[PDB]
Amino acid sequence: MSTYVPKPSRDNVYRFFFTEGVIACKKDRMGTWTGTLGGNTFTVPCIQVMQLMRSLKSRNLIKEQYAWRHYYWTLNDEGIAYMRSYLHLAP
Amino acid sequence: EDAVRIVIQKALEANGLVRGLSEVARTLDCKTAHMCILADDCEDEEYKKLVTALAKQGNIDLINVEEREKLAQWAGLVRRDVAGEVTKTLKCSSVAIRDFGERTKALDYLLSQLH
Amino acid sequence: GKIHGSLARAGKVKNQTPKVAKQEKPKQPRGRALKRLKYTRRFLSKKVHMNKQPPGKAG
Amino acid sequence: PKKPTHRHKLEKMRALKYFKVTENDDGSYKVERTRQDCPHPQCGAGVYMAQHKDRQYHLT
Amino acid sequence: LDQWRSRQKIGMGKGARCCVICSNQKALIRKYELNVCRQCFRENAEHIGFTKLR
Amino acid sequence: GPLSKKRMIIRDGVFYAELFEFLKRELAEEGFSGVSYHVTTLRTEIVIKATKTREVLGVNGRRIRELTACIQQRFNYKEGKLQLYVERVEVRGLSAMAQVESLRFKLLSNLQVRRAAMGIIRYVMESGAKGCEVTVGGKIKGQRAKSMTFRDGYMIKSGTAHKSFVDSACRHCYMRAGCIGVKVKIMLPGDSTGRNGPSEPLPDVITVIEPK
RNA sequence: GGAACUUUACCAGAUCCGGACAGGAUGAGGAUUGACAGAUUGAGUGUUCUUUCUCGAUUCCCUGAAUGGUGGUGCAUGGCC
Ligand SMILES: [Mg+2]
Ligand SMILES: [Mg+2]
Repeated sequence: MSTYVPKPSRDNVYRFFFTEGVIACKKDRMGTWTGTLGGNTFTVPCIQVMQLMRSLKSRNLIKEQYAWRHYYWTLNDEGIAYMRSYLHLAP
Repeated sequence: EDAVRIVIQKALEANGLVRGLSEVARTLDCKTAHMCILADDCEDEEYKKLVTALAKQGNIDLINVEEREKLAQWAGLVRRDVAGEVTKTLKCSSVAIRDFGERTKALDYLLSQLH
Repeated sequence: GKIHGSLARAGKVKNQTPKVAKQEKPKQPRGRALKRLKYTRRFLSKKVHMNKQPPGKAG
Repeated sequence: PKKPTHRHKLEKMRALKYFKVTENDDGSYKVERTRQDCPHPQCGAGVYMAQHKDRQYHLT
Repeated sequence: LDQWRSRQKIGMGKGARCCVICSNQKALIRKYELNVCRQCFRENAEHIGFTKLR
Repeated sequence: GPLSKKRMIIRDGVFYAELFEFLKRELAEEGFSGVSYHVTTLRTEIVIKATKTREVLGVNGRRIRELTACIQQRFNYKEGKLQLYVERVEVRGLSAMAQVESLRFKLLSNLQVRRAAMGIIRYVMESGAKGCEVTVGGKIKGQRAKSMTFRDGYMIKSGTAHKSFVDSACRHCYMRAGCIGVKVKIMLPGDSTGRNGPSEPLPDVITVIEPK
């Protein structure tokens, strides 16, 4: 699809990624990604989750390891402190 | 104008702010935005005040502040350094809110404000 | 053919060398004070590699 | 034979899309609109149609 | 325009299939619906459980 | 509907094969040494074997917490279904998978190739191993690649019994000039309980017993 | 390696960025996304030109870079054979 990520998706992915701490996303560039805030209703495409995390890792906020066909991204100590400012939360 | 500063950074926390020409002009036609602010000074389109029509016709609250450039310096719509101050400021003339709230919005009901 | 060099190819590499210029580099001391500069670095400031190079494409 | 342009979006010069006359607003009227919506496809709230020789536009 | 991967949307062919370890679509083992590439399987036969007895 | 028993042994093998690759990449500098997973109702166990249990666990379990939910979000487990543990290897000198990852770091920290490899074999053979063999292959000396092997003790290689007695692991070392591969083979001594090594003796050792 | 498309690496064209992140000039008084009808086109392909609405900071324009490649070198290598 498009790596042009809409703003209601980006904060919705970041709401999951601060809560669970990790996102595992398949390398399939025609398939979706599904995450859960209780409702399991994201249906974000996998093309956009790669673009969101490639912007994060270039700002050295996440730690990326890649298995067979899945990414695994984790927040850092600077990354959690950065993610709290975007979601405007108390420490 | 200083109590307007606190109520809009509570608005950018969630969710939910509309800024500018804008679809703010569209949501006041829908009357969905609960409260707005805009320029008091005259600018482009002679300060046409269609927002002053679209608020009161839709029974929406309206607040005027004189400085239309550097309207929301707290909201950070202008470039940062991040060492020093902000650079040359864009318009950000009219701001429509449908948001929280809960701290100084009780103070925003003073001066018998449009109701 | 058998021969691949010619008298017409004289000075081929020296003409196409990219012609870098030397940099500014203020003068070192001369004479007895240069021996003082040699001695202080190789003895007073502690195999001993006199020209160790930073890592390149060999590792 | 000739390279195409790689179109950028045109600026509307201080108006994306616009309302109607009598900006005095002396407690009698809301301002009228200058196009329609034809709703539920898909939103219809702030969706305003194009002129395009007065035809139509999104979509909805 | 989103004609973008319209041939890869329909999934009938040798391009729709893929090595699940090694991301290649050449010479994959589809017996027992295994879907691992030929070369990327011999590295992983012991962890799947296959051992060469004979 | 259910898959056949032939179709479920496949997906249970590809589960363990993928789980093994993820933890081999993550926990390389934590001294990772294997997985065993136990599945039942109400919970799926995963026990991780390591040499550095203060590091594969976080400060409050932070590292295994992230490492838990990476397995949960991938394999679509639900809350309560997936629990992970860390056990440590008791010896560290009989685990060929741990020693090769350390030998990977001895080269990547720009130490000498032969000094690093004999540091393994001294540490492996003092830890009760019957034998060890380290092979470093790559551009060791210069432009053209060499191969060196370093050896001590016993080493069984031709049997099919060497799967029971010899522990092996091969990793890659990404040098600045190229790629070096290291191999570490350790012949397991003893441990009739199966702590590290088989119960039965070697297939050709007869060991006649003495009469009373 | 029993290739109709895909596979695919080749040839004639056409899109898309999947050029992250920095630094600098446009920027909410709009950075930009997308598209109906026509013309363009192999294409009821908005690729583009006309037309005007949508998207609402995700982008775009320069500079520095980086990531992709079934590009090269198996006579720089690892691994396997
Ligand atoms: Mg089948
Ligand atoms: Mg624990």
